[PDB]
Amino acid sequence: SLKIDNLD
Amino acid sequence: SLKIDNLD
Amino acid sequence: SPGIWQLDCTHLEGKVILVAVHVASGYIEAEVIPAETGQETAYFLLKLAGRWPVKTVHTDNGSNFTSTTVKAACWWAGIKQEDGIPYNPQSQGVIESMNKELKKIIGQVRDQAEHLKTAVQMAVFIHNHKRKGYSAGERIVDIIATDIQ
Amino acid sequence: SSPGIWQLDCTHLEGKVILVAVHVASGYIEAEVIPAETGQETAYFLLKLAGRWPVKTVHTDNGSNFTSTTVKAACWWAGIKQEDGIPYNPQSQGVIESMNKELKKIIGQVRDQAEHLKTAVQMAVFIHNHKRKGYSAGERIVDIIATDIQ
Ligand SMILES: [Cl-]
Ligand SMILES: [Cl-]
Ligand SMILES: [Cl-]
Repeated sequence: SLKIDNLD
Repeated sequence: SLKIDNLD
Repeated sequence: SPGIWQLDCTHLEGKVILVAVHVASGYIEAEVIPAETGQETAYFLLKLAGRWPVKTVHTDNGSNFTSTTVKAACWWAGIKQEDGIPYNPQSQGVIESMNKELKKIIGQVRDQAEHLKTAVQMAVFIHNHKRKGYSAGERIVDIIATDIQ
Repeated sequence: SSPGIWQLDCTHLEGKVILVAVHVASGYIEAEVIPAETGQETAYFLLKLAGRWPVKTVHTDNGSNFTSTTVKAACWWAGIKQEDGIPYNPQSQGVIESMNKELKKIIGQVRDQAEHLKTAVQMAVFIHNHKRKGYSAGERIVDIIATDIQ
């Protein structure tokens, strides 16, 4: 999802 | 429960 | 004093951020929990005292001061549990200002993290590395090393 | 054995995973219990560690955490050089094994004082780090980094 903790 | 993390 | 820490509890996004500040350096550790309970506070203090030489903790309110679980953790880990009464009125102000700083930091990183707990650890990292000249993480290491010697 | 070097180590107990970071020059440790080792859990753990100590290099515990792009993204974020954990020094292999066996021994000594394994692990981190063998590991890490700051 484009987050450091959720790259997806 | 007598335990440090559950005094019950 | 090298061993003295202050607990502080602040709210964001319907959740609770529990913070321990090392008073002499301003260095902090923090975690996100769904609500402040004596069991969460006790576990947080056990974590803190295994990582730094925690001699005294000023608790953040009367419920954690009273809590027998918190007192049991402070017994286990060799911590003197004290109240957090600001006999020095400066103490109220300093904590309020740190909560406002941390919240500011958290807003600056918030979009980089899906979960609030990540944003809070990014804020701990920025807070502890910030040069004001030394950082809080440098100051805490210097203070305790001086004390060990 | 420079002040900023840490090693990750993953061990199992009670159907659960204990992730450990060791500061190689002092033996000081931080640890947490997780249900399984995933790159997201390892990445979060390293972000925690690097906000609390000046972490320059981490030798990862296996090739999946070395490969994990989430672990690489946390190491990028926190300014950490991510390295493999190959024991080019065979001593290194032995020192980890024997720390896992010591931690597990300590966990058995406290296990009955805690309902949850995560409590028992934090009590073992506390005992490990305070044990004088003479300085404790928590004393050695502070001295090492303070000397480096100066
Ligand atoms: Cl696993
Ligand atoms: Cl730091
Ligand atoms: Cl310690």
